[PDB]
Amino acid sequence: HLPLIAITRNPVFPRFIKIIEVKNKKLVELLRRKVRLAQPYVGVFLKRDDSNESDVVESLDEIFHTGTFAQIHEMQDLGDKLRMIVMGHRRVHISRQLEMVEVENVVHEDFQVTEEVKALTAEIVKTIRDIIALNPLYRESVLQMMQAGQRVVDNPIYLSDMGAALTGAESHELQDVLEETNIPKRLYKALSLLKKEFELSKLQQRLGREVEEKIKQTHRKYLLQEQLK
Amino acid sequence: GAESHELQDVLEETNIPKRLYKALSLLKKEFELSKLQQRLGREVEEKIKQTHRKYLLQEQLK
Amino acid sequence: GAESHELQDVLEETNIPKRLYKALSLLKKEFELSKLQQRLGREVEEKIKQTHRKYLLQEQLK
Amino acid sequence: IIKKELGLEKDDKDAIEEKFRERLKELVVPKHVMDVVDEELSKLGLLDNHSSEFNVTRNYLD
Repeated sequence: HLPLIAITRNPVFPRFIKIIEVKNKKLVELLRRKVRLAQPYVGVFLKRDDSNESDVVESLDEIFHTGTFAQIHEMQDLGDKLRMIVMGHRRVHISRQLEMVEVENVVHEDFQVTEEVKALTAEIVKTIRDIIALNPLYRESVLQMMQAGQRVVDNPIYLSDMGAALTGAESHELQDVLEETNIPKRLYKALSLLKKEFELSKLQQRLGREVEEKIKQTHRKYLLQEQLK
Repeated sequence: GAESHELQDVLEETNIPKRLYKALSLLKKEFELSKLQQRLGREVEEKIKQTHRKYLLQEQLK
Repeated sequence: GAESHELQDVLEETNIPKRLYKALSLLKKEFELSKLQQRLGREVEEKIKQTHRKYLLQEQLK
Repeated sequence: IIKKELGLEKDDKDAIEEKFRERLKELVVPKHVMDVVDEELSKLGLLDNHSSEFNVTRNYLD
């Protein structure tokens, strides 16, 4: 029974640490009000296309129905007066946000043949490795700490959500992954996003190296005219 | 990448030729599985590449 | 890279140490030639970068 | 380079050289003027676009 939190272009990927700093201070009073609660909590969501600050307060339909309830960890306000640490703990999909009623309906349908499925997971991490090998985004220490071979992958769905989170795909693509219910479908969508970003980065780096080669060839052509000199 | 069960199965055989044959069969099976996964990934990446290069140009503009 | 005449002179030599020493001398002479070849271009580079550094200090003060 | 991937350049297949060559292509023209035009076009190609010499050459050719 809490008002929608102004996301303000802060997509909080599941189980991934994020920080939200909204200019509006009303959220500061909202947070202070829930300090007294022995179980402080906050619900993150995702805004729809054509983000509008006014529409959020005036209309509650702009934010998608899917959401992520999380537990407040600490309040800092080092630089700004509003700075909340948000993570992903409980994923939910509201039947009708306008009408709150929430059902922790976490669909994790899996086959009983848990032998060949992990192979695909392996492929996933391989691509992820390649990405961090060619487009370093985050420290590999998370990779070393979290290894599939250690059997510590208790919830592979969260690991796939990590893999999709590291992707540079738009918020709409992650929304379209979330709406997918079948596990293979969401996995394949995330892998397609991984291939997409891989192609983007490969084209970018190919172009950059070609440009540097062209510049050095221009300098060497200056040298070859220095041969006339 | 064979599972530990396959490793134990290979270790079971006593005669050298039989264990070698089983290891070769395991290698062929794993290679076939890897090739199938690679072909599926190639299919997926070509399907994504079916997206007109206009999107690449728009991202370059951005 | 010695001329054909130098190779002919080397082959003319029958004593092994004579031909070995002649080949070594020819090798070092040819390497001196090639070193001059490449050093002249490296000096092109050296002069260009020295001029760039001088004009870079001029740019700093300017 | 992004322009090369997608940009205004490389469109309409229009060049000053070719434009002037086609403009005169329909004119019954002598040869001395032809060689003068060839020299002017060679200079224009040599001359950089931003140079005032280039603008004077372009005006004379026009």
